[PDB]
Amino acid sequence: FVLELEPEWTV
Amino acid sequence: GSHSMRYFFTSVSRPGRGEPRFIAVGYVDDTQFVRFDSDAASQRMEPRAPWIEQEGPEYWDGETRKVKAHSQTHRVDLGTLRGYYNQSEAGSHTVQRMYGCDVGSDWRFLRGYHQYAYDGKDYIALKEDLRSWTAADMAAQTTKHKWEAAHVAEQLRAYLEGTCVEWLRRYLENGKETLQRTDAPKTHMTHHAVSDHEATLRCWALSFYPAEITLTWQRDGEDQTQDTELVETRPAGDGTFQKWAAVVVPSGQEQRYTCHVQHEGLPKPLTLRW
Amino acid sequence: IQRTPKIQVYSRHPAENGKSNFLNCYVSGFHPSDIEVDLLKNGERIEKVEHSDLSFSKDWSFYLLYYTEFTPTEKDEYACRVNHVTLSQPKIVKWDRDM
Repeated sequence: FVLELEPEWTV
Repeated sequence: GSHSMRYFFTSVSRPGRGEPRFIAVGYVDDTQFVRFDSDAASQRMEPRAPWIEQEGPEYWDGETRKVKAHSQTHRVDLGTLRGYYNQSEAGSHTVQRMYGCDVGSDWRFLRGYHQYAYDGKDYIALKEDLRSWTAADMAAQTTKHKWEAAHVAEQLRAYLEGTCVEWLRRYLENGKETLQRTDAPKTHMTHHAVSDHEATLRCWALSFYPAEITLTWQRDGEDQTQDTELVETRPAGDGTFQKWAAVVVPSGQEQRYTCHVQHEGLPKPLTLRW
Repeated sequence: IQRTPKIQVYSRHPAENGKSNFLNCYVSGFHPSDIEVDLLKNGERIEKVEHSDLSFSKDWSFYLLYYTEFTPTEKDEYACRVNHVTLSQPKIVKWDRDM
């Protein structure tokens, strides 16, 4: 079950 | 024993044309169970173990959606990192991400992790407390400040301590037949004569699961590391693993030497002797 | 950061001449990920070869398993051929039953 990666979490 | 769920993501920029090559793999312990490859035709998260196939269309839609979101995040990141490091648009570069949770023998949360690399070097990693960041350089410091302001650690911690472990437990039950089974190493020793005065003893561990294993040589009951070779543990290709350890010995003195095998599947360690 | 691949070539099951088996080439410890791996029978490239999905270790270095069905014999020689940016010449590792 993959993380819900929020769009703001770019480097 | 302990268990883990880990995901590995690699994005490689393709400067001449198009989006990065993106490959995602999911593991429970040493068993791959899902994959995504941007070069593949399906454009779906795909099963790679029988026990995950029972998950319904909603699971596969959800995992496909999230893994695509990962790829787009990495696409943006590659552009940002090129700028941070003052690199041209000509070279190919690499982003790698790994995260996951470990649970103990009681299946309760043991630790979580989330690590990120640019061009094969540490960039930013979540610390053991899941509340702070290790930034390797000033570029990653900028990222750290951004992620602190956005409260990334708190939301990652919720996944790593909660969601990750819950789904790990689920997979361990559904895949019980293979995931909760230990395969003890099948062991033997071979003998190879170099000259009249020198011989190599090789101690073999085959067909074992999980991958964690220890092979050690002793001479007259004392550990020997000199004149030994230990190969990296390697996949057999059927889900099990292989390893060997060898020692060079004076011809005729083979009986002095013993190989010792330690593995989860072995209640007591094995001893082998020529 | 450029790391040269380690190579092991080996069989899935204990090798017996005239009996079907699987030939493996495990490549690890390399960076970047772009790599060319061929399995050879008597110097000639084997065609049906598959490989695992790219993954990596704690130190970020990549690993891949390349594999194909094969029947060893006494006459036939098998090998793995690897090219990578870190290598000036292709690296050829011959298969031996005892390793």
